[PDB]
Amino acid sequence: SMKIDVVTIFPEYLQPVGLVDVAVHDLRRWTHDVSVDDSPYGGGPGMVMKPTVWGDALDEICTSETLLVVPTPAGYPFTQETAWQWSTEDHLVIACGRYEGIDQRVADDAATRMRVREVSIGDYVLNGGEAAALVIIEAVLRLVPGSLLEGPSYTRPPSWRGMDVPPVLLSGDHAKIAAWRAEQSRQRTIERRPDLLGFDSP
Amino acid sequence: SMKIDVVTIFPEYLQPVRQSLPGKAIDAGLVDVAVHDLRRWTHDVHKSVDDSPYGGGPGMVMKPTVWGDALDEICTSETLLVVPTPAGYPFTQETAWQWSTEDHLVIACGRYEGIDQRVADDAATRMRVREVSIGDYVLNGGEAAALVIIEAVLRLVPGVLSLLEGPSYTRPPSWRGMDVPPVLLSGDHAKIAAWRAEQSRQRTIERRPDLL
Ligand SMILES: CC(C)N1CCN(Cc2ccc(Cn3ccc4ccc(-c5n[nH]c(N)c5C#N)cc43)cc2)CC1
Ligand SMILES: CC(C)N1CCN(Cc2ccc(Cn3ccc4ccc(-c5n[nH]c(N)c5C#N)cc43)cc2)CC1
Repeated sequence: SMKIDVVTIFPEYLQPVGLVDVAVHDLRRWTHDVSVDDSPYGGGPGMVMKPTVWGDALDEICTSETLLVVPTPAGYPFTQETAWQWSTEDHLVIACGRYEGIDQRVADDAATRMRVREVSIGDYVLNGGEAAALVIIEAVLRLVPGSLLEGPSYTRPPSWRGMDVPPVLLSGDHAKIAAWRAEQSRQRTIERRPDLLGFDSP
Repeated sequence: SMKIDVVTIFPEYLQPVRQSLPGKAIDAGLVDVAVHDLRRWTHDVHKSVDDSPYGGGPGMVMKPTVWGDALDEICTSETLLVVPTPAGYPFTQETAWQWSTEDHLVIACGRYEGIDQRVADDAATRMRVREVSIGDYVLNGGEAAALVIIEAVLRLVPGVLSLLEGPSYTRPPSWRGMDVPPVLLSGDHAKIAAWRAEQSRQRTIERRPDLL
């Protein structure tokens, strides 16, 4: 059983969402002035989300048992191992940042009370944490109770536009099929992800 | 000026993209994102998009005939066809930069075990095709990957949307017993830059030693 709370200033973005429930919260619900961001101390372009409103939101939503997940391009990598680890958690809270990110003290303060994980879903830049939250939720939820790249897959018809399904796949020879699929997998891995086999990246 | 077509059996999943597009960019004709239900191209009354895998095994494979028709209609020779797949080449910021100058992206979202390989192979004989993965985790299908790709690419298109960055701070200067690092308030901007560089170095070593 898992509860996931997502906190964001763009709740509309999270709409692509019995053993698990997901709730989306508008961060602005915790403001009292009639501004969630300001210029960074030390200078630089763009804006930083103030810790104040985040603190109030997380105070209400989180407990000491919560795993606080904070997407950030500067995070530890989020991988399938991470997804397995998080799949048995009772409560994930995903704090989605915007602008140039969230004041570091939010994560620091939270860590005095609960476990906090700053993670990145990949080596590219997004405009905010929301798309990352969707990826994280999908990867985690498909593992909730109740190495090499996959090779190519085929289905009917056996000939299409003059392109044949590899004849071994029609042979019914399980061992030959297993061996061919292993070869395709190791072949694809060397070409596309040599790092997975401990080789230099292109 | 970019057109993105997305093909998926879950068009409602692509709602956030439409949500994040500024009216100014659309009205300026800088971007157009269209989402297409793959079932529009099915052949049968049951609107079938999947079938059992040759060679056996669990799961299902998306049908080449349906996908072939969809891509035939939507793609041209100038299209960059993007196919998310857990077996893809890595999608990185370099990829996003390259794709940000394209006239036409088509993103083919798979489900189940993926798409019959002949779809991409056939397409590759008359347009540029890119099978890519957005990270080392497993999703249910290509839609969440498409959301990530679209955002990373479009934010590099003017006015449409190394080391790790260290921590950032803003007001108030003191909060829950934690002061902003005094160096940031020092007015010594060479020192501030050096402090930020060291923070970046330390964070990269701790979180991403692979980048070093
Ligand atoms: C890699 C560094 C060297 N460069 C790049 C980052 N630059 C700063 C910068 C630029 C934009 C944003 C937008 N933003 C706001 C909140 C937020 C949360 C997650 C993500 C996010 N992006 N990519 C991922 N894999 C993410 C995850 N998970 C992005 C977010 C935040 C921060 C600085 C330079
Ligand atoms: C990774 C393999 C070694 N093992 C794992 C589990 N099985 C493979 C398997 C499992 C689920 C799916 C679901 N699926 C259908 C279409 C599709 C497109 C993209 C993605 C996707 N997942 N992760 C990414 N970074 C992606 C991207 N981009 C996933 C997709 C497709 C394939 C078998 C083996």
